[PDB]
Amino acid sequence: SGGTIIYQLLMFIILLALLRKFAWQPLMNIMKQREEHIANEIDQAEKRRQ
Amino acid sequence: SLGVLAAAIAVGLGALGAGIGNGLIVSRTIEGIARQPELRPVLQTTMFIGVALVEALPIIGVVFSFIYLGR
Amino acid sequence: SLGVLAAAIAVGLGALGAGIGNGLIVSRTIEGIARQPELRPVLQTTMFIGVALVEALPIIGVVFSFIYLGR
Amino acid sequence: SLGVLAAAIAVGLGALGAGIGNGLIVSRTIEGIARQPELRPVLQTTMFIGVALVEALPIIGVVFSFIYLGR
Amino acid sequence: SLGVLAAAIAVGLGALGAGIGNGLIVSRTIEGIARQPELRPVLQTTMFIGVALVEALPIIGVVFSFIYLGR
Amino acid sequence: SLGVLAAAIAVGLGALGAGIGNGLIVSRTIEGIARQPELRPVLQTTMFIGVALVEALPIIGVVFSFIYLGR
Amino acid sequence: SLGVLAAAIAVGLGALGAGIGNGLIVSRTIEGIARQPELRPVLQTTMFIGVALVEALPIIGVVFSFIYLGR
Amino acid sequence: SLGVLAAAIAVGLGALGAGIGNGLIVSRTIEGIARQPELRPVLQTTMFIGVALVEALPIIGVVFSFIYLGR
Amino acid sequence: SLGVLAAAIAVGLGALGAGIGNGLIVSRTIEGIARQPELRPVLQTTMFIGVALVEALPIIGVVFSFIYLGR
Amino acid sequence: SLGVLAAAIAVGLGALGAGIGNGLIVSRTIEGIARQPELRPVLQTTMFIGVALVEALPIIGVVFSFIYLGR
Amino acid sequence: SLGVLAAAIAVGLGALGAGIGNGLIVSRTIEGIARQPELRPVLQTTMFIGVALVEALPIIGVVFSFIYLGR
Amino acid sequence: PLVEFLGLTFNLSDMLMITITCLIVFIIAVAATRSLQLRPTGMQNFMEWVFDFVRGIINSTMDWQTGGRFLTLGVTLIMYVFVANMLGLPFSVHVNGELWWKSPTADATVTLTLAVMVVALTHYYGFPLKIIEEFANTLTLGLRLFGNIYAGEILLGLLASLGTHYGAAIPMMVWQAFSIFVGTIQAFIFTMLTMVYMAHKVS
Amino acid sequence: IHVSVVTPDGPVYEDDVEMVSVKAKSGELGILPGHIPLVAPLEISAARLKKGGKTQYIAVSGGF
Repeated sequence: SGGTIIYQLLMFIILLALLRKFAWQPLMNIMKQREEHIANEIDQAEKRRQ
Repeated sequence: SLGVLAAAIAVGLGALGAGIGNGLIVSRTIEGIARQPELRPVLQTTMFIGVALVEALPIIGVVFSFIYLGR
Repeated sequence: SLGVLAAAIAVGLGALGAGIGNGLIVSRTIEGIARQPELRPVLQTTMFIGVALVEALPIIGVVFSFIYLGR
Repeated sequence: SLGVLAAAIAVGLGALGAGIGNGLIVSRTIEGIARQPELRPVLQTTMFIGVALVEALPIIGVVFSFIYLGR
Repeated sequence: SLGVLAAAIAVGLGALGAGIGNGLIVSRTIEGIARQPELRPVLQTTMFIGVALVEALPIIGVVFSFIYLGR
Repeated sequence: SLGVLAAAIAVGLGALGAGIGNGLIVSRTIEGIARQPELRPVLQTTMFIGVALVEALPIIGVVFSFIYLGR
Repeated sequence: SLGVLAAAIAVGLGALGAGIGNGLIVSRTIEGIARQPELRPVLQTTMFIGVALVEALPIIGVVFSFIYLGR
Repeated sequence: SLGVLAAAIAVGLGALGAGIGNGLIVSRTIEGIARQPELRPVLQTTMFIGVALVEALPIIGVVFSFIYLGR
Repeated sequence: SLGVLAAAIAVGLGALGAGIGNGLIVSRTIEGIARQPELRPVLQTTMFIGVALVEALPIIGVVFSFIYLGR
Repeated sequence: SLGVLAAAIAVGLGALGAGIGNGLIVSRTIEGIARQPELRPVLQTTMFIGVALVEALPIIGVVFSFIYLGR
Repeated sequence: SLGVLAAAIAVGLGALGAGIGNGLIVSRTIEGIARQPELRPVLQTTMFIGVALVEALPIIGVVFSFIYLGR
Repeated sequence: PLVEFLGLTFNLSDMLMITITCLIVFIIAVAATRSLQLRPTGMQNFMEWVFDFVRGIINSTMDWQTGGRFLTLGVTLIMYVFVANMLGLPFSVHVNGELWWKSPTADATVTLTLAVMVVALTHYYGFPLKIIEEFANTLTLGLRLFGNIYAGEILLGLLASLGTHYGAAIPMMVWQAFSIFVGTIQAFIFTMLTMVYMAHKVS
Repeated sequence: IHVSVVTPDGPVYEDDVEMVSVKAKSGELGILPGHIPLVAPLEISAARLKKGGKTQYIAVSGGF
């Protein structure tokens, strides 16, 4: 078997671990910002109708 | 033997010229859409025809680079 | 023997052209957002659009340099 | 036997000169249409004749490179 | 033989491109923070993003210089 | 022997210099007719005598390239 | 043989890139301190980190020239 | 022999330097008579003496290229 | 054999980089003291620390060109 | 031997440097006459002594080119 | 045998860098003259010490070129 | 690392990568579009965000009435190129044969036929200088995406071999984060320039 | 910073905001607190002031 496969796959896994410690906080906050941003507009429309 | 280096200087100088030309055009259209942001399509179409020019002469250079390579 | 420095001048002139074009674009983007902060998302968007356009034709010189090193 | 290197530096330097010249002309003309839009056709025609000049000298450079590689 | 010269001109042209691009973007961000001093963190963060995006292609030029040195 | 790339470096450097100078002249004449449009014929006549004045020396460089290639 | 020419062309291109880039940065920061002289420490810290980048890529260029001279 | 390469190079760099210098002087006099057209003859006459001054030394290089082609 | 030409290109490229860098720095400080005349000592102290700061790497390129001439 | 192309590349780089420097200084004299046309004597006398300064080192280079051609 | 080429390119690169640096500093010091007349002595003193700075390295270059030609 | 083709006509491994990227794009599309919800959450808000992002790009280039048709071509094009660039980074396996399962976009023929398919579509919905500019922009778009993925693929592979043969985790980590950055930027510039030529030929 | 839209008749708004931005006759522009001493004419267009999330618009005519 070749040696490069498990070597670069192991470092791809540890790169995803570093990107997990570094990167789950920005993009989940971007998705939460988008999710919170749709709801306010919807509620305002409902309030005017009421 | 020297046709490899010929193709190489041809693609290198074409890349340098296209990089500087595209950099100038897109730089000044950044400041154009920063001064007056409602002029984005009329800046954008002229940007892309300038990109077409400044690439299209190095593109025929890099097309000629392969016949430089073969000889 | 000669193809090695052929590939080297190709990737070097590509790096030079992409560095100058990227410098012009990015410098004008940051002075444009220094002029006003209200358009920094659209200026970062067109910044990355510009960086792709000026880093595009030097990287075809890079992969053609690998082709030159192949022959 | 150096005609391939000859024609290739000729095409490369012509491409670099045409790239920088076209980049300057197109960049200043999109700044010209950016600071005022209402005579974009007046700007474009003088831009295209300037592009015609700054490429018409490297076009005869490319044709002379063809007769260089022929010899 | 020619591989060390290849490696050296590759890393040298990468250094030239990165130096010109970084000089442009850093100079425009310090005149930007001289123009409006309350915009300093946004300007320097976009400046470091620009340092990365102008030193993208010289860094790959460095490792391809190590490839050229190895051959 | 090497007269062909002598002819070609002459044509290439003349084309590069003509491209940069002609791009500067045409870019300043279109920003001049952009910021005040009423002087288009005056600015075009002095632009054309300026570009003839610039490319006077690369054209005699091209005929010197002819007598270098004949050598 | 070629290793000393390699080391010297690497140091020379790194010096030229560092010279132009640091000249741009230092020149724009002294004109920025000429505009608003109360921003001396901010301009000096930002020019020092920018110069640190513009120098530090030719710094590794210079130590790579040392290992080129060793080979 | 190699004196042909010598003369061509002198001719080419003289044309490049004269092209950039003449482009700068003519382009800035386009802007100068574009902003204040009532001054046009005196600044175009000192533009012409600046033209002769910027292309004095490339003509000397042309004469020395005749000397080098003779050698 | 090539060590003398190595030291020559090293000192020459370091000289060209130091020339452009010091030209930028002294040029912008001379327009800076042309703008605000009472800021002359602060501008001169920052200018001289910039001149030493940009000729730091060319002078070590010169003192490495000496051992390039030796080796 | 190759002292003829040595002398010629000295002539060429001196011509390029003198062309760029003379073009910059005489172009901005035109720009200064356009800003304020009543200080033409002091602007032209500082112009001509600046022309002497930019021209001095290439003339020293070309007389050393004469001493280089012989050797 | 190539010491003559070495000395000649050292003088040429020093002349080109000195020409660009002196062109920049003389050009916008006469811009500073043209904006206001009364600061002519301080502008000229900073001008000539800038001439000393941008010419010093060049002077060293030509002295070391004579050392290279002696080698 | 040779072109492994079981059939003489066409590359077998490229067809395998096209099939696996089509199935993974289709299953993430049907996982984001499971049911109808008026309050977006989970992955349906992500699919609607990509949908309105493509729409915004269309609105930048052309009038909304003309370019409304292109929205469902554009969103599958950006997601297809997105996943096609990011497939080459995790595994890139080497078998005892020539080569197997690198990525689709690293193949030049795949990217050039996808670019000429794009330009065939914008000719279908829509004088020598114009047609040489057309062939120029086709081949520079295909060569753009092909080069800017294939150089990173070769570099990552080189890094993988340098690590396995004989300490070098963080250079390939920085390069691999930069390579997913290159993948998303190349997908966005590809679909944006697609919509630019679509807007140039429609209106 | 203190922003004060001033008419020859009399003062209009004259309060303090976070970040005022207006389009000049050259183009767009934004003003952060601590800006350089800057002078630019205005076109016939509104001036936004961005009081938190309010963004009170003030339409200037003539304008400077």
